[PDB]
Amino acid sequence: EETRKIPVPANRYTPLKENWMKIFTPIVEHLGLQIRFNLKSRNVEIRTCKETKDVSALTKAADFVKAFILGFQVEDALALIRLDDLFLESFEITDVKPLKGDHLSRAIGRIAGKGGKTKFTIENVTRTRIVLADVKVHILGSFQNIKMARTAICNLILGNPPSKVYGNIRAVASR
Amino acid sequence: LGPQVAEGENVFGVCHIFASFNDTFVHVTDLSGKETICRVTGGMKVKADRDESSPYAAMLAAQDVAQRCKELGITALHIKLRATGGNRTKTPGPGAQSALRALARSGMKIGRIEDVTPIPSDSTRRKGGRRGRRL
Amino acid sequence: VVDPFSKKDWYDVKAPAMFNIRNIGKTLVTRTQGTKIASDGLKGRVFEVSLADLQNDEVAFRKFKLITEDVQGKNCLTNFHGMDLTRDKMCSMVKKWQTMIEAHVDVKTTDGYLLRLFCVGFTKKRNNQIRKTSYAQHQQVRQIRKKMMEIMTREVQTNDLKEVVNKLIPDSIGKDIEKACQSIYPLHDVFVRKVKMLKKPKFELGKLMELHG
Amino acid sequence: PLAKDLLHPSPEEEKRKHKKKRLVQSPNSYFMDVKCPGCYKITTVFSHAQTVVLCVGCSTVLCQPTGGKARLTEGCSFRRKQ
Amino acid sequence: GWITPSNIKQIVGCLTTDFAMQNVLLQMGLHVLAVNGMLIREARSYILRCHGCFKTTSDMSRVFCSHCGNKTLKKVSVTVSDDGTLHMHFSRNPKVLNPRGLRYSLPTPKGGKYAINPHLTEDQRFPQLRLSQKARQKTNVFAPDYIAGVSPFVENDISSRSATLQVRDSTLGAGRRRLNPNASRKKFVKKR
RNA sequence: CGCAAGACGGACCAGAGCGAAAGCAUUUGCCAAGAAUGUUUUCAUUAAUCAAGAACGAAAGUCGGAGGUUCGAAGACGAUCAGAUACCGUCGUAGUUCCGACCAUAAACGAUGCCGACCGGCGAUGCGGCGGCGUUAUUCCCAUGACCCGCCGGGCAGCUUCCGGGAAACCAAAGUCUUUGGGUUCCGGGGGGAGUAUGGUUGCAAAGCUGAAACUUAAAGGAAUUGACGGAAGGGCACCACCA
Ligand SMILES: [Zn+2]
Repeated sequence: EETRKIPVPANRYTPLKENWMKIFTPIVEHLGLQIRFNLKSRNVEIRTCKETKDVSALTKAADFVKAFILGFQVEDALALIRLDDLFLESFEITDVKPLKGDHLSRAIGRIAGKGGKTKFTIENVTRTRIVLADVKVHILGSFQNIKMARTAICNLILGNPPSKVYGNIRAVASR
Repeated sequence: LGPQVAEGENVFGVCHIFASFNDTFVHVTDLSGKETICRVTGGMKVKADRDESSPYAAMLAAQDVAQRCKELGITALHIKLRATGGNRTKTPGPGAQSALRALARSGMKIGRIEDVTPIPSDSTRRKGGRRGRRL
Repeated sequence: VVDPFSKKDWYDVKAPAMFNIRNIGKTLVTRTQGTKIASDGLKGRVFEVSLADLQNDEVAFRKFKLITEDVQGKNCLTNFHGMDLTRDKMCSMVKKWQTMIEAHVDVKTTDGYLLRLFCVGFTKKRNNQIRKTSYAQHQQVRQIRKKMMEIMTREVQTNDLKEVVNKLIPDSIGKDIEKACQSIYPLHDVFVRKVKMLKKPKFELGKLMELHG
Repeated sequence: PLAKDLLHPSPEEEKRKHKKKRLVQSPNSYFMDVKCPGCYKITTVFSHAQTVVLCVGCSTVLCQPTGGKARLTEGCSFRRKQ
Repeated sequence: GWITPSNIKQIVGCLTTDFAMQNVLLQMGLHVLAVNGMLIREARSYILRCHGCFKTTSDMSRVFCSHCGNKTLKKVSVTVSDDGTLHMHFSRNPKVLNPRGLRYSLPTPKGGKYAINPHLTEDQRFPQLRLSQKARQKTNVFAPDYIAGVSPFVENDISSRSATLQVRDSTLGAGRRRLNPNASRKKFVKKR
């Protein structure tokens, strides 16, 4: 019996306690795995058992409980169990261009948009699903859907307005 | 030829999954690391430099080394997963995350997943300019 | 042309006596090709072994490092070399509304092993605390850094490695500093985060034999 | 609001305010009367004392200078001078 | 304590799963059963006592009081035996017994189609603000009738005026409600 | 696995703090400063603002030395397009580093002089002090820290509001202004010509400071409101659309 463990931050603790039927049920039933949250180490930790069928039932269960820690929605994280190749690429928002002060905080305003309208748009047109931490940008989708999710994200946070970004997605989304 | 070990007892190795933006490496070593057992580069499989950092090229490298791992008696692996780090990006890409899931199903007993990325405390000048670079 | 693994051999790594488990893996060694000795090519490797792969009742966010010093007929008689923490544990600990406190001391052992110890301890939110922040003023931090420099000065100095390593394994040192710094500012996760290895004595075979058995 | 007799404030408020900002300035410190237990000698020390008041025949510290009020030593009481 | 995938089904009388039903039974001394075929002896649940008017309700859903109407309901764990030995762990801990984040000035009372008053009472007439049903629904990604058509996620609502007025879920953003008003918010945030 | 050389001090890092402003984040020691708080210590108008004059002044730049890891203006190469010497990549000088002199500009910003008074609230936070039921430092003996409740003072910030203003955006100062006077410094006069020319002056240079006119022109500009059109994107409808 082999196992995986994975940590939690303190702002992501209360989402687990809100979602401990919905993260709970598909790991234990659809994969035959055992799941705990070690409060003395505050880690989520799953292991195999005799009812574990697939060899990679554990590996794609770890990424499901990783993406929920990374702030993704529960339902939108569930497809890591199901679909063969979904992925994630994580960012440092200053890995593209050295913003700081309020020039850092205006990168978040551009890459979110008013009411999340820019985040809601790039997810629709690039077949992905993204989550903004403070310095961190996490995207979730297929690989070519990821590779043209970074560029709409990178080009918001080096100066260009969203409209030049909205135009330049769909010229690549044609292929 | 190799580890004359009983079957309930694993013979561990160490697998180095180096991610880049142009390819991904999969690199199976000793527990010390000084000898490697087999290094199959991700751009050895696909003959298209466009596809050299593919998740698909990652699957094809990791299947061809767990073949070589199982050939030589290594039944288990500790994985030192790795980005490029330093000045450039710190988090290992999906092309590293692909090959992990690849040799998980290929019959290797996967133990500890280790994040050995070269992180600076405090580094030198970023390769991009003041203006920025596409990433 | 040459299939090289027919020209290999297979040695066993065997931990020193502070640990429950001893035989903890294999290690490939090319045979003596006339000139270069197979024991010579083994003689300096390091092993990033965790804690629960050595002592079974223990939580493995810690690591150890171990040198294959002697080759005695298919065994790597293995020394202690260093200690550090798991980077996942390290990244887990550094929260925001608290204070990181560090110190570092260069201590000798009694038997000639020059060590460099590190220390990491964080401030601790009280169990009735309402203020989001738990910061210590800079003079309080210089107090706590001094006792951190004090406690792990004496304990490597008083002892030798076989007693020092045994203090590391439950982190006997870090649990002392936790009680010893309650009066200044209560601490949260005080560890020896890392231990380096600066110099060694002249090598003694029988010291290592007694270090195994 | 808008109806406060400033001729007659409440004294707790007047005690609550900063010492310069009252209707008339009355400071906060006083004179304590240090009775050292070891000796018999009554010694009068200012409440917000600075540097150390020693005992004359005993060579004993009666107070140590902190920031605001001075801290006494062990057992040395005081009696506030009315 | 693992899960060990058998135990979800291991998580004259009656069969009630409501604790408000189960509380009244065992105080008469009435042993009943459940989907667990054995009888009941232990009743572990949570109730809400008003910290203001000292009024316990068995409801766990409401957040405002039923007698005094404040947000001074606090979580109270109970333990009920078959005889009805009510012994209740009142959490004596001043992190809950706290007046800290409790005083802050409120904006002017606003009346209109799109006013948002900051949810004082349990029933003041909010205007009808609702999500669009093409935004309110999530993915039922379990269901295998799934392949044909759109992107592997739900389409985000960028068109309707439910999205332009930034109408959010009442359950979404609840952690920001727990944050006290007078704090150090980052200088570019604006919530609802 | 070692050895070396130089820069860097992430996370902790906060609408936190400090500094006259530029600016300031590894430990330790030394050297002197500093605010605020505390005072029943002292002097008794010693002050506020300030032409002349003086110190500091981001980055870049100029001379000497030293050092040259990273990055890198210029330059040399190699590459997709009707067009490109541009959006690209490989190298890479000066520079970025230290020391000694120059140089004095920035969207040096709160695009908001300084001192003083008055004018609504509300909590949070930083520092100092004051008071207090409690819990932990193994309780306890007082200490003293660590939290917790309240108060005062000076801070960085909020949030609020038909205070009053304002062209409005908005501002608790941008308020106390035709019901116009507390004290005081710099400074603007439709838009260009033009911060140009000439003169003076500082500097090795680059440039900096001061600074026109002839001539030209009926607008230039600021807030706020509605549309139009999209080489902008989605929802609803339609056999003059589609599916079958
Ligand atoms: Zn009530």
